[PDB]
Amino acid sequence: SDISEISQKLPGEYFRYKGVPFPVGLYSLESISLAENTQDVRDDDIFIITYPKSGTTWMIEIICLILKEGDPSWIRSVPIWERAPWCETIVGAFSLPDQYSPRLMSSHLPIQIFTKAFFSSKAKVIYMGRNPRDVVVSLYHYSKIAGQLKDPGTPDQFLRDFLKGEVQFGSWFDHIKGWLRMKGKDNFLFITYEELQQDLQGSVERICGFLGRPLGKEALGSVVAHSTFSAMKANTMSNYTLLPPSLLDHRRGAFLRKGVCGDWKNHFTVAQSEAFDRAYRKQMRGMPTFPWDE
Ligand SMILES: Nc1ncnc2c1ncn2[C@@H]1O[C@H](COP(=O)(O)O)[C@@H](OP(=O)(O)O)[C@H]1O
Ligand SMILES: CC(=O)[C@H]1CC[C@H]2[C@@H]3CC=C4C[C@@H](O)CC[C@]4(C)[C@H]3CC[C@]12C
Ligand code: NA
Repeated sequence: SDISEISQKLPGEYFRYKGVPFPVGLYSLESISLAENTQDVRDDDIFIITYPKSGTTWMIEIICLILKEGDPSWIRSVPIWERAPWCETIVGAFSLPDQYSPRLMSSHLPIQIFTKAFFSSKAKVIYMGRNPRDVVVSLYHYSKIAGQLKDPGTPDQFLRDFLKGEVQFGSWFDHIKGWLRMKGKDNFLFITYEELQQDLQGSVERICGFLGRPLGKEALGSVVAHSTFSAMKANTMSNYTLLPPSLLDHRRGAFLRKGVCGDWKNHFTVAQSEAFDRAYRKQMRGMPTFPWDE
């Protein structure tokens, strides 16, 4: 009833924190500032960082499974947003009592705003990226049913806003370019939605190594089985169907929409695709090659 009241008051608008757009209602100057300036970063803390709609939910479920060594009990009985709380939200992981030994947290904050005390910590970060074209599409549909987000408008107008960073959490380009500046540190891992799609078991093993949490063939296969799109779409605790209708309109759509790579080709017209490549080419001039670069 506390979250139900809040959800019904969501305006579907934005406000700015240090030049970056944040959805009104689920975030505030205070909540963001807290996550940015807190000193409570621990050596064994684990952070999942992503630009919205890059497959955060996927990574979160994978690690929740890894932590319990393949046992689905925790993901079956505890809602996902409670198993890996968000740093910047009004009710963040930093404004809640210690309820888990190794803390698992999530964030969409770009590097210049993410918890500053992190740079001198031993805490671990897994940054996940996805083809920005599929990100646009996923974000377009999600916005129509997401209470905190304003309506997208036309596919074409929404695409222009995306390219100019006129969306929640700012520019995708700046987001990923900034975070890749951590590449090289041993407490930072960069992985992509595309890699998990290509070889989920392989990706899971890499994440186990990175976290220092090896798994037997059994637990491994379990993490994989329960991390699959179909399995997660059917898990009431992970698929978001428990949220208030005003926060997420279950009646009109689902958080786990399609779960594939390439759905952008069914939404971008050729002209929009060409305009996107021009923007990408100019913004990603010196960047390394990514799986989504064809
Ligand atoms: N286990 C899984 N396998 C594949 N895609 C998954 C997934 N869990 C979530 N996703 C996809 O990740 C996107 C949500 O991203 P995020 O969690 O960062 O908000 C959605 O993309 P689509 O809208 O393309 O289906 C969703 O379906
Ligand atoms: C504070 C609170 O009640 C929690 C419970 C459900 C949580 C939401 C559940 C899922 C998401 C998706 C994520 O990409 C951004 C934040 C957001 C939108 C959470 C914000 C904080 C919420 C609203
Ligand atoms: Na909306």
